[PDB]
Parts: sequence; structure tokens; C-alpha cells
Amino acid sequence: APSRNGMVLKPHFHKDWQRRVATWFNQPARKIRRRKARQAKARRIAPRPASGPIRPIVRCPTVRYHTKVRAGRGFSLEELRVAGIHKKVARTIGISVDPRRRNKSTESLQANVQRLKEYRSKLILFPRKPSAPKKGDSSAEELKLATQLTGPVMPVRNVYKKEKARVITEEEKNFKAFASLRMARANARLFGIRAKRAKEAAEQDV
Amino acid sequence: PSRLRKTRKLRGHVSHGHGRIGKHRKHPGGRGNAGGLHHHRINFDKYHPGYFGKVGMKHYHLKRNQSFCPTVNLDKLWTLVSEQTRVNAAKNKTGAAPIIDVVRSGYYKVLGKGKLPKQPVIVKAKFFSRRAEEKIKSVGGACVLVA
Amino acid sequence: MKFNPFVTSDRSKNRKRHFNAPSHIRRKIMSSPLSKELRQKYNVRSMPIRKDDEVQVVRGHYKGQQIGKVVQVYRKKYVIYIERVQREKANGTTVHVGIHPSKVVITRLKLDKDRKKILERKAKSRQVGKEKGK
RNA sequence: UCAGUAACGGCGAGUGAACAGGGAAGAGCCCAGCGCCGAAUCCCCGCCCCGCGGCGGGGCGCGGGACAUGUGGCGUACGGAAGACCCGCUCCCCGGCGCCGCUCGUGGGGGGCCCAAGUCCUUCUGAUCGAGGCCCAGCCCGUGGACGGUGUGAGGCCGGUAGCGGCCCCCGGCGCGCCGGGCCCGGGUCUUCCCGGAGUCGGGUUGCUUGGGAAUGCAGCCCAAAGCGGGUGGUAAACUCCAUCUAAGGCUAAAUACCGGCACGAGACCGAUAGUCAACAAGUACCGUAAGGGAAAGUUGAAAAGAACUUUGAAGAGAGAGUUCAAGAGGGCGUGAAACCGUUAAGAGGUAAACGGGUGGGGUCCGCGCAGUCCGCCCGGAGGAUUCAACCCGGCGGCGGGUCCGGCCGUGUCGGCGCGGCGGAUCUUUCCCGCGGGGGACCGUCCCCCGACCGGCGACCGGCCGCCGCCGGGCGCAUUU
RNA sequence: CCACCCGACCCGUCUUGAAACACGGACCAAGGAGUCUAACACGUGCGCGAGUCGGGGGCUCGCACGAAAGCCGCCGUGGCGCAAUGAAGGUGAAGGCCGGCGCGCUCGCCGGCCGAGGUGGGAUCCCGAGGCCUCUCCAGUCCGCCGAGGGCGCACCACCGGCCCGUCUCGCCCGCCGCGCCGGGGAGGUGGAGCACGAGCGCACGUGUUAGGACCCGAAAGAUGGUGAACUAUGCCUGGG
RNA sequence: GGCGAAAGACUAAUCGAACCAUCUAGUAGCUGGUUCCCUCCGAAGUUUCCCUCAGGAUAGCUGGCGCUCUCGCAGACCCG
RNA sequence: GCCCCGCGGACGCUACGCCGCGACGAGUAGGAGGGCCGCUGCGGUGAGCCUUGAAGCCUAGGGCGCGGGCCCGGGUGGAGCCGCCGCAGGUGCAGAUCUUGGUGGUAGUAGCAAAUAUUCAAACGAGAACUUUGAAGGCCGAAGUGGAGAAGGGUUCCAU
Ligand SMILES: [K+]
Ligand SMILES: [K+]
Ligand SMILES: [K+]
Ligand SMILES: [K+]
Ligand SMILES: [K+]
Ligand SMILES: [K+]
Ligand SMILES: [K+]
Ligand SMILES: [Mg+2]
Ligand SMILES: [Mg+2]
Ligand SMILES: [Mg+2]
Ligand SMILES: [Mg+2]
Ligand SMILES: [Mg+2]
Ligand SMILES: [Mg+2]
Ligand SMILES: [Mg+2]
Ligand SMILES: [Mg+2]
Ligand SMILES: [Mg+2]
Ligand SMILES: [Mg+2]
Ligand SMILES: [Mg+2]
Ligand SMILES: [Mg+2]
Ligand SMILES: [Mg+2]
Ligand SMILES: [Mg+2]
Ligand SMILES: [Mg+2]
Ligand SMILES: [Mg+2]
Ligand SMILES: [Mg+2]
Ligand SMILES: [Mg+2]
Ligand SMILES: [Mg+2]
Ligand SMILES: [Mg+2]
Ligand SMILES: [Mg+2]
Ligand SMILES: [Mg+2]
Ligand SMILES: [Mg+2]
Ligand SMILES: [Mg+2]
Ligand SMILES: [Mg+2]
Ligand SMILES: [Mg+2]
Ligand SMILES: [Mg+2]
Ligand SMILES: [Mg+2]
Ligand SMILES: [Mg+2]
Ligand SMILES: [Mg+2]
Ligand SMILES: [Mg+2]
Ligand SMILES: [Mg+2]
Ligand SMILES: [Mg+2]
Ligand SMILES: [Mg+2]
Ligand SMILES: [Mg+2]
Ligand SMILES: [Mg+2]
Ligand SMILES: [Mg+2]
Ligand SMILES: [Mg+2]
Ligand SMILES: [Mg+2]
Ligand SMILES: [Mg+2]
Ligand SMILES: [Mg+2]
Ligand SMILES: [Mg+2]
Ligand SMILES: [Mg+2]
Ligand SMILES: [Mg+2]
Ligand SMILES: [Mg+2]
Ligand SMILES: [Mg+2]
Ligand SMILES: [Mg+2]
Ligand SMILES: [Mg+2]
Ligand SMILES: [Mg+2]
Ligand SMILES: [Mg+2]
Ligand SMILES: [Mg+2]
Ligand SMILES: [Mg+2]
Ligand SMILES: [Mg+2]
Ligand SMILES: [Mg+2]
Ligand SMILES: [Mg+2]
Ligand SMILES: [Mg+2]
Ligand SMILES: [Mg+2]
Ligand SMILES: [Mg+2]
Ligand SMILES: [Mg+2]
Ligand SMILES: [Mg+2]
Ligand SMILES: [Mg+2]
Ligand SMILES: [Mg+2]
Ligand SMILES: [Mg+2]
Ligand SMILES: [Mg+2]
Ligand SMILES: [Mg+2]
Ligand SMILES: [Mg+2]
Repeated sequence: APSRNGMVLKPHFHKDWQRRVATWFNQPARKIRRRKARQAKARRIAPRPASGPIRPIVRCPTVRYHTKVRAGRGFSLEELRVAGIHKKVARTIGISVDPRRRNKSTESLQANVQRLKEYRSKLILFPRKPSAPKKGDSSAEELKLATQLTGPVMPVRNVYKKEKARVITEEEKNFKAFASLRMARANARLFGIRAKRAKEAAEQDV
Repeated sequence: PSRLRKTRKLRGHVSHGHGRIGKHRKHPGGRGNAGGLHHHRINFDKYHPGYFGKVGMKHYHLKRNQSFCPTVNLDKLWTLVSEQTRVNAAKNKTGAAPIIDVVRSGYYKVLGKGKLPKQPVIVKAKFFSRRAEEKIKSVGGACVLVA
Repeated sequence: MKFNPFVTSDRSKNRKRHFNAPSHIRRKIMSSPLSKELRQKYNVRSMPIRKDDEVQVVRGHYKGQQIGKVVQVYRKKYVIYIERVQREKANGTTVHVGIHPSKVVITRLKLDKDRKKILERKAKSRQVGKEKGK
């Protein structure tokens, strides 16, 4: 029964909710268990990076997030092809590969191609046989530099280009931003009915 | 804290604040929002005008990411840049104006509430209000559109 | 303070394990201090009490300097009977009175192959801990 | 998180996802088909040799069978194959070597056995784990003062506890070490060839389902495909463009769930009408034909020392005696409430009892009263003294002196220090290189230092001086205290 | 404990009305009923504040306490708040004086200044003629209180005006890569949970409201799956009287 | 469901729908109960709407929390 | 000259404290405040209490508080317990034909009355209306109160 002024509420408690209640008393225990597994995995895979293989830069979709980049699932086959890395070899040396991803633009492709090349320079490759090295990193390089890289490999950061202050030209001062948007919307809205009418008069005249 | 509740003060009063006549029964009046158009009509009409009925066009599979367009007014527009940038421009010898990219700050549209300090500025946004563009022009600035 | 997560501090648990311990564990529970001369001789502080061990009662109504022989180790009752530690029942029968082994001091040990092996284990370990403390 | 949202809904009550984003984890693949390779493939059996609890490896057999109605190698939508030309090569794996590298993460795992220090002195007590003491900071150990037991209440009596503590035994992965062995090419470019899952998709209709709304998914029935095709693109339909994937075959760890089970730890939980029904010979006794239902019920004592013996009685049961700190603990025995009863003492009693107010009488017990104000000052008598004021010598303290001196502090201006630190949506064709990161300048801030200079010292602070007060010592030796 | 005088009916409950010929209650012990979770509202306390908040994750050689605590900042993703309005496409909160003009709308272009309008009330604050007085007179200084009267007016209230969005009536003017079935502007009304120099966020406590067993005890019923013809009803078989 | 020479009879002391367990602590505008003390304030049985008349929503009546202001003085004493 | 024959002059002010003046005081349902009212457990604290006697329980003992309640003495008991500052709640009973356990008045009452019936003597025995033996009087009356079985019971059979 409502009483005086209040919000109309519809609590979703008409089923046997008490039978399905997930408590979180094992949350501290879960965090401990995940931590120990991370540490155990890192010791097992040393000196390979603890977080995992390197991931590519990808741009988040939709208008809400296209201004930001993040780590992708894996490098595309085109990116690996340009970088000169066989897709089968990439996984063994710590490069994630995503055959599903396609590069729509060349800016994204070059960003990840550069990321792969810069990763390859940073990579220290131990010989399969310690006594015999063929094309692996130098003994000196392996002996000292090799250490387990903690945290994401080459974290993906949103870079912002600084734009220095400048004198406003006459053209910029005369640019009508509001009217440009208003007409651009109408041009897109009426483009078809204009193509229909313009076409319709064409056979009318001819 | 149970020691601070009325329950402790109601021990020994018989009806526990619920009355001898009306009592505290299970659900006199129905459960939930029962009777909104009947015995509870007055409450619903008085505190919730508009509750019953259909209004407008329904849209299946609404993706709120598509309509994402956060706005920043003109009065708070200069907060998007460091105070060093604002003062250095005001005392700048040549008419060089700083470039403010509201998309970098996380805004897409510039609205025109308030007034601007009298100094040129290049504002970059996805969308501009009419008054917002007018006021930027009045102080000698420029509006630049981005995608 | 105890730090082992696999060792319990529960009062109910420790009492349960104590009062339901099997006999061989009850042997360890029924340890008694050695006398000063024995402690100095073997470098051992305590031994599990055995029948045919001479002991002194150092606590209770029968406390004194008399050296008596342990005639029965009743592990099920956690008590030992000593040869002169007795009392007079109503009908005249003489019954031993049970004394907890932690309240007696061994003055002479019944040495055989097993006790000598046990004693040299405790003394080797006590000495090894000195190689720790140092 | 989106989100109680889009949506569903007698658009009522109510119901209700997803995508993007941030995380945990992260791993990819195999067939059929299409082809090419002399079926190049598999199972079983017999024998021998070697590792060898049957796990097998190989060799043999004019041994058997499966299989062309299709086994295996290559290959699967990320394309693939062959040929030519170029480039780069000798790998990978499994089982027994030995020695044993190895926080494997709290020291691989499992089991066993051990490891500090008071029962000192005095006392309390039935017993003590109580109390007091144990020079010099010292009873002693402490990487151990968790817990339990022991006649209270114990770091030091005992088990234990702590410890990258010890020893022994067993088990497993890794690390290098001959072999029993198998297995062994790859990438690029060009030309040419090859390329896909059907009573399935899809359509109608029915029923269920869903937030899915002119139908989200599923199924039945009917219809029934295509190959520049097919599916999807959240409003039915036609045309058109575009986007996006490739259904109708299959495998796959992790992050996730876990009121059963095997072990284990813990708790601001319950404390025998509580907590599980069940602290106990509890799913027991008992009930019901049966499915099924289903209790009540813990405590002597430190130790049985569980009351010898005498005596009355047929005995149950008593009276003595005895054990014990206690039977005023005697075997359903810690404590032992109320209701109710017996007895004893006192009081009362014909308006049922009981009750409020007021007094009176009696009784119980208390004050234990039963000679019952002390405190301060002054006066008088009668004693005694470490004797008072004042002054001197030490020590301490309080207050004052920042125009007493250090120390310092508050703030401000100038120059300047540490390339000082940090930040900055300031600038950088000084300059460096791979088209951006560096490195610089500037600004802000902080921190340090350095001269002048700066108001003030309960912000903190010493020395010095002045005053006052106290204390200890000296003198003061009696009209004083 | 008893005596006497005055008073004095049995409580709980429902009820207009209970000492009732209304119901429950023989007696005593122990147990016994507004809870907890989610949501929401307001009020109060605390922190920070146009922001606020790590709750999910991670880091700290996990682990008596510690399943705690601390930290993150290119972990603030995200929530709520800072912007409303419209069904939606969408649009989206600043004006007043000083001039120089044009136009005659009562407006429009330019430079300036200022910077969230105005009116009535308004805690507080500011100024203040005049006063009060010392042993007396001459004029002064430090220096409080009284003070008519005036001024700046917080918050808040009311009223007028203004700004944004929807909608309507009206009427002209302007823009250009789109000369368009294009885009923008004015004025007068009216609809809005708007603006008009932010007040929120997190945490805690209380009270109320609700969904939940929902203060406790209580139906007649409904559903699913099972057990029964040892009684009894009826058929059959095989016996007995 | 059975079975009924029919009484809604009988179907294990149960029959106008057996018994057992579960759903299920089923719902109840209805009946009963609802546990310490003192202090201060203190009602309503009326309005309107409701398949409403033993119930609610609504306004009234209540309490709690405030907040916005108004009203001080000749005086340590006494004294306009 | 401010001080000085005298070197001194009560209490206060847990400011959430203390003090003064005036008016007021009914109360169901209900609301609010205070509680140095009460229960259980947790963090602190009381160099707290306790085998020279804790909790509990009893009390014609002594008192305090309007009250909720509390303190102390005595007795019993035999191992634990409490104050204060905060925290937390399964926190206070007279009722619910409440739940479980216990106990009364009724009350030494109703009752121990269906089917004809017992008596004498002896034995054993602590003890005889009731057992056993003997004698007598009776009944069942062969459709039995007789002798054997089925089902069901499950040791009830027999001896001591
Ligand atoms: K109430
Ligand atoms: K179909
Ligand atoms: K009595
Ligand atoms: K009633
Ligand atoms: K009655
Ligand atoms: K509730
Ligand atoms: K028979
Ligand atoms: Mg990870
Ligand atoms: Mg009341
Ligand atoms: Mg009631
Ligand atoms: Mg009511
Ligand atoms: Mg336990
Ligand atoms: Mg939300
Ligand atoms: Mg639907
Ligand atoms: Mg549903
Ligand atoms: Mg997602
Ligand atoms: Mg094939
Ligand atoms: Mg030891
Ligand atoms: Mg102990
Ligand atoms: Mg101990
Ligand atoms: Mg000690
Ligand atoms: Mg250990
Ligand atoms: Mg297509
Ligand atoms: Mg389309
Ligand atoms: Mg497979
Ligand atoms: Mg009990
Ligand atoms: Mg129980
Ligand atoms: Mg039970
Ligand atoms: Mg006793
Ligand atoms: Mg005795
Ligand atoms: Mg007694
Ligand atoms: Mg006793
Ligand atoms: Mg007893
Ligand atoms: Mg009276
Ligand atoms: Mg200070
Ligand atoms: Mg009536
Ligand atoms: Mg009454
Ligand atoms: Mg009557
Ligand atoms: Mg009734
Ligand atoms: Mg009755
Ligand atoms: Mg009770
Ligand atoms: Mg608040
Ligand atoms: Mg924060
Ligand atoms: Mg823990
Ligand atoms: Mg944490
Ligand atoms: Mg935020
Ligand atoms: Mg964000
Ligand atoms: Mg005003
Ligand atoms: Mg127009
Ligand atoms: Mg308008
Ligand atoms: Mg409310
Ligand atoms: Mg019920
Ligand atoms: Mg029905
Ligand atoms: Mg039959
Ligand atoms: Mg018949
Ligand atoms: Mg009939
Ligand atoms: Mg039945
Ligand atoms: Mg209920
Ligand atoms: Mg009704
Ligand atoms: Mg109606
Ligand atoms: Mg009526
Ligand atoms: Mg009624
Ligand atoms: Mg009153
Ligand atoms: Mg007293
Ligand atoms: Mg509790
Ligand atoms: Mg309760
Ligand atoms: Mg009761
Ligand atoms: Mg009551
Ligand atoms: Mg009689
Ligand atoms: Mg009779
Ligand atoms: Mg006859
Ligand atoms: Mg006859
Ligand atoms: Mg006859």
C-alpha cells in the first residue's frame, strides 16, 4: 500500500530468490588462490613475461569509445606478414595471433607492424640447445639482461598530440560551424529524395 | 544497532504501535502496487501523474553508445586546459590563441551557458550549439569541427 | 604464539585428541621429568614413564622423598601405580592410588635396548639445537 | 558495469536481456569433401630378441582378417596443392642412463622419531597451576608467553608451540648425463590447378518458449532450395547498394560452480526445552499393513577412598561406625529455584480470601545506643624537644630581561646555492637518432643552502643576570618555634 | 504477623459500553512474537566537494590476530552529480548601460565598459546629527554606551522581467562547396519534473514505505509423486458348513 | 480412481474424493497474542474515491525535527 | 606612596558543569526524549574481584532509587566473575483454548457390581480369604469352562 509521496518501486523478489543467493565470503580466498596461481605460472614460464604474449593496439568500436585504444586479442595475419613473421612461429616467441581480425585502414596496420618490429628488437631468444646457438640472442645478452618482464608487455597507452597555440586566420573566424552541421544533416537526410527528383526530371526532359 | 530502535521501547505496550482497533494485519489493501486504478487511485493520481498509459514510439535494440554525446558548457570550457595555458595566452604578445580539444577532455558537444573571458581560443568539438559558436566568435575565437 | 595453520588451537579439538588418543600416543603423553642427576647424566629432560622405573612423588598428598617403583602404567586412565603409594579400603584391602606421571620424577630408569636408543636420540637433538642457538 | 535499462505486459500486477567499456583467464585446432601417393593403413594370432607387475619397441611368418561401399600420409576456409627459380638448414620426440641442479614457493609431497627454560625458598590448600621472594635492568627460556593435560588459576611438570630445526623412510616433476630407440627439411616469389557438410537451409502453419515486440529459440506436420550462393544486418514487403560472416561434421586446458564425500582450519554463533532429529547403545526406542513418522535421555568425587564391622528387620529399610575438604557429594549422586507437601515456632480466624491509605500492638533483627559533639583559634597551668625569626652555603623551581647572549621561529624583499626534487593541455628547425621519443629553456611548487634584513620567543630552548619561593646543611640555644 | 477505621468487584481483550450471565486464564518453571536482505524517501552525524566513490581487480616473499589492514591513479572502466526538453528527427540555458549610426521596428549592425536583472520585505553589517560624564572654566586627545536618520543588503519569501526546449499565431530579413521541398534568425502567447555563479557524492544512524515466511500462531482448499482391498465393496479360483 | 441389489454406501476406527511425503512457514480485508521504567505531547470514528460497507487510498485530527524572525536591560550594587 | 604591624583571605566551573527566577503537571490509540534500568557476547580499560571462597540460590538482616532496578550483611555453594568507555544482538512476558516439563484442589473421592459359590482342615512359609494337598458343596454339561489343530504370536513351552 502506498503512503503519501513515494517512488513506485518494483522489487524483483517474487521468485524463490533465497534459494539462489551468491555470497562473497570466499572473495579473500579467491584472491589468494588467483595470486598463488599467477606466481606459480610465472615461476614455471620464467624468464618469459608474466602477463603473457604481446597484444596489438586496437581502437574501441562505437562512437562512445573510438577516441581510445586498448590491447587487442592478437596481431592480424597482415600485420605479421608485413613484419615478416611466420604465423606459426609468432606463438612460440610470445606474439599473440588473431586470424579473424582484418585491417580496414593502413594507420592501424602500421601501428601494429611497428609494435611487432620494436618487440622483436627487445626479444632475447635463448638457443634450444644451450651449448649450440643458431640465430639466438648473444650469450652476453642472455646472461645478464634476461629477466621476467612483469606487467603487460609494452602497455598500450592513449597518446595525445600537443597542439601549440597559433594565430587564428580570417577563414577560421568566418567558418560557420553550426550552419555547416545543420546543412550537412539536411544534405544527408534529403540526398535520396533529391536523387529521385533529379533523376525523375531527367527522363521527363529527355 | 538494535539497541537504538523503537522495538526496545515498545516492549510492554501490547499492540507494538500498530493500534488496538486497526491492528497490524497481513496485507490490508493488497500487495505491491495493487489497486493503482481502483482503491489506490488517488495516491497514484496525486504523486504519480502519467503512470498509466502508453506514450511515444518504441525502439527495439536501443544501443545507448550510439547516442553518446556528453556536453560541456562555455562557462566551464576553460577548465579543460591548465591554468598556465590560459594566462600565458592572455599576456601573449602576438594574437596566438590556445587550442582546446573538448574531445580529448571527453566531451563531444559544446553548449553555450555562461560567458567567456575576453581572449581568443580555438575550440575543437564534434558539435557546437548556435549560441556557443556565437559567443566563441564574439571573444575572437574560432570553432573547429572534428570527427 | 602458534603459527602452523595445520595445527589446531581449538579447546574442544585438543581435549578430544587427548582423551581419545591411542595407547602409543598416550605413552608420549605420559612423560615424566628425569631427576637432576639423570638429566645431567643423559642430557635428557623427560622420558615416557615405564613399569619398573623408580620415581618420587613430588606433588599431592603422597609427596615425599621416598623412592618407589612403578608397578602399573594404566594408560586408559592416564595414571600410574607406585609400590608404596597405596591406601586402605574400608574392608581392609590395600589399593594403589593413581598418580599422574607428570607429578613424579624418575630417579632410576629401566634401561634396555629401546630406552638407550630413545635417550641417545633426545640428547643428540638437544645438543643439535645448541648448534642452532649458538 | 551496462540496468531494473531497450523491450515484454488484462501496457495491469508484474517481467526484462544484449552490445560496447574495465577486469579474471587466455590456446588453439581436427576431419569429410576436393586431389595425389602401387592400401603407402588398421586389428588379431604365432615365434624370437630387448627394456619388461602387459606397457610395449623391433624382427620374422608363400599367418588370418578389416579395407577400393575407401584405411593412412599430405591438406580444411587463417586458403591448399604441384612445378619452376631464390634463400636458410639439420631437427623434434618418447622410454630406461646416472649424478642428483631444484621455497617446486614459505621452503616438492607422504609417514615416523626427536629437539629451551623452576616443580628453587617461604607460605596458602583436600590438592594446588595461588601469594610473596629469587643482588646488581638478571630466577630462568623466549625465533618457543598458542593450546591441552596434570587434585586451582602453569611460558619454564608433561604433550606440545617457535625454528630456510635435526634424523630416518617412501613417492613425484624438473636439471644435465649414453642410449632402447624412433622421427626429420623449412621459408619466399612466380605460373598453373583445386576448393567445402541437404528432407538441411529456407517458406507456411501449429504448439511451447523468449525482453525479442507483423513471430527470440525449439519442435511437429506440409512445402522444399541455391552456388557471384547462403545466413545475418531487432518493423511485415519489393527494388538497390553496402557491411559482415560461411550453417546444416568434430575436439580442446584456464579463469567458473559445488548444502554429497574424504581430510583440515576458524568463529563478536548455540550452550542440553539451546545448537543438527540426534553432546548419551539416535534415525535408536517406539508407532503404523505400508509409504512413512520418530523421541526422551549430559554432570558423585581430586581419587572409589562406592560406606569394613556391630545391631533391628523376612526384606525393602534404619541406627551406630567409617571414607572424604565435603555424603549438608551415597551410585539418574555438582548446584538444587518455584509451584505443591510434611513438620516446627509465632500470630489470627462467624460476613471467601486477598488489596490501598492510616495508625496501634506484638515479634524479629539492627544501631549495640546504653552517658554519647568534635574541629579551628585564643587564654591559663603543667611538661618536653631534631627549636623560631634573621643571616650564610649549596640544589631546584617559578617569573622577567629578545634594544641579556646563543639556539631558533614567523613572514617578506634581493642576489644566489644544490643539473636540487616534483608537476605543467608553456616553448623548443640548440641539438640526437628512429616519420616520435629524448635532451634543453620557461612557469608553478616544494626542499636545501646562502649574505643583508625581518616581528616574536607558553613554537620549542639552553647559558647568564635579577627577583621571589621551596628544600637540604650551617649559625641561631630560648619572653622564640 | 495481627488488630481496627476509611477506601476497595478480576485481570488480559474486542467494544459506544466489561465486575459482567462476553471470551482466554487451575498452579509454577523454562521457551515465546516488528527480524534480516534488497530498494526507496526524508531527517540527523562524518569525510571530501563540482565533484565524489573503488564496492570489482591487482600489488605488498598470503595466512596467530590478518578472511584484517595498507596501497593503486594511464586501475575511475563505471555509478551518481555537474542540462534540460521533445513521441521523435533534434535542439539546448546572459544580459544591462555608453556611444556611432541605420530602420521604425519598437528594433537592427558596430567599438566600449560592466558582468546572473529589477521591486517590497529582510538576520547581520556600515555611517551617524544629537546625547551621557569626570572638583570647576578655556579649547584638545585617548575613549565606551545611548542614538534619530541614512546606507550596503545574506538566506529566504512574494511579485515583475529575462534565458533553454516543445507547441501555436504572426511577419520580414540573412547565409552559401551544397540555390535547396536547404539552413539560420525575430516578435507575441502557451506546455516542461529546465536556467538564472552549482551541491553533490560516499559512509553511518534513525523513522516510514514496500517485495520477500516478513511481528507470531491459525483455515476450508490447490498441486506433484508415491503407499494401501489384513477392514469393507464386488468378480473369479479352491475348500468347509 | 475402484467398487456399489444404490445408502453418496464401502475403499485398514479416515470418504460428497483414502492415506503418506513434498510444494509449504500456501493465502487470510478475519480471531487471538505481542515481553522494562520514568518524562513530555496527544487523537480519530468525519471528507472524497474504490465490486467499497469487518478493508483501503485520500484530506482532516497527532507527534517528531527544525528553521525564519520579533521581543532584552541605563549598571558589580541600587538605581526608570 | 598601593599595598603591608599582619604576606593572608571559604566554596566554586564533570561549561554535556553549576546557579537564579516564573509558569505549569489528566490521558487510550499513537509519537518522541532520558534511563548511573536490565540480559548476552566483542574491542579497550579498571597494576579490577576471586579457593582467606566466583557464579547461582535462600533470607522476619541493613539500606538506596518516583521507578525500572541496585548495593551491602548472613546462610548455602565450590570456579569463575564484574565496573567504566565504545561495539553487537536470537535482549526483558501474565495472558496467545501459547510450547515443553513439573505440580495441586477435586480425593483417599468415583470406582475395583455382566456370566449362581464357596467352606473345613493340614502343609510350606517371616507372612495365607487368594499357593499346594485332602475333604465337602457347586458349575461347564459333549453346539463344553473338555480333547486337538489352521492363521497369528515367537519361547509365551519345561524345570529350578
Ligand atoms: K506506529
Ligand atoms: K516450423
Ligand atoms: K513450611
Ligand atoms: K477479545
Ligand atoms: K472468562
Ligand atoms: K516486513
Ligand atoms: K495355530
Ligand atoms: Mg592475466
Ligand atoms: Mg501507550
Ligand atoms: Mg491487538
Ligand atoms: Mg489499519
Ligand atoms: Mg566448537
Ligand atoms: Mg542507473
Ligand atoms: Mg511475446
Ligand atoms: Mg519469466
Ligand atoms: Mg562486453
Ligand atoms: Mg582420405
Ligand atoms: Mg618441554
Ligand atoms: Mg590448566
Ligand atoms: Mg599451560
Ligand atoms: Mg613464573
Ligand atoms: Mg614445528
Ligand atoms: Mg551476403
Ligand atoms: Mg537492407
Ligand atoms: Mg580432434
Ligand atoms: Mg540445564
Ligand atoms: Mg536437543
Ligand atoms: Mg530433539
Ligand atoms: Mg561442599
Ligand atoms: Mg563424615
Ligand atoms: Mg549442602
Ligand atoms: Mg556437593
Ligand atoms: Mg543434588
Ligand atoms: Mg493496609
Ligand atoms: Mg605546544
Ligand atoms: Mg456489542
Ligand atoms: Mg475488562
Ligand atoms: Mg448480566
Ligand atoms: Mg471470540
Ligand atoms: Mg477457561
Ligand atoms: Mg522467561
Ligand atoms: Mg544525508
Ligand atoms: Mg577515491
Ligand atoms: Mg583468521
Ligand atoms: Mg583489501
Ligand atoms: Mg566520475
Ligand atoms: Mg568515463
Ligand atoms: Mg532584494
Ligand atoms: Mg527558412
Ligand atoms: Mg517559447
Ligand atoms: Mg515515506
Ligand atoms: Mg499454515
Ligand atoms: Mg483453485
Ligand atoms: Mg480380503
Ligand atoms: Mg450389495
Ligand atoms: Mg441423499
Ligand atoms: Mg490407509
Ligand atoms: Mg507466519
Ligand atoms: Mg473485510
Ligand atoms: Mg470498479
Ligand atoms: Mg455494511
Ligand atoms: Mg472485529
Ligand atoms: Mg502527563
Ligand atoms: Mg547501609
Ligand atoms: Mg546471540
Ligand atoms: Mg526473542
Ligand atoms: Mg509464564
Ligand atoms: Mg499482556
Ligand atoms: Mg468409596
Ligand atoms: Mg462398587
Ligand atoms: Mg446353565
Ligand atoms: Mg449342570
Ligand atoms: Mg444344548
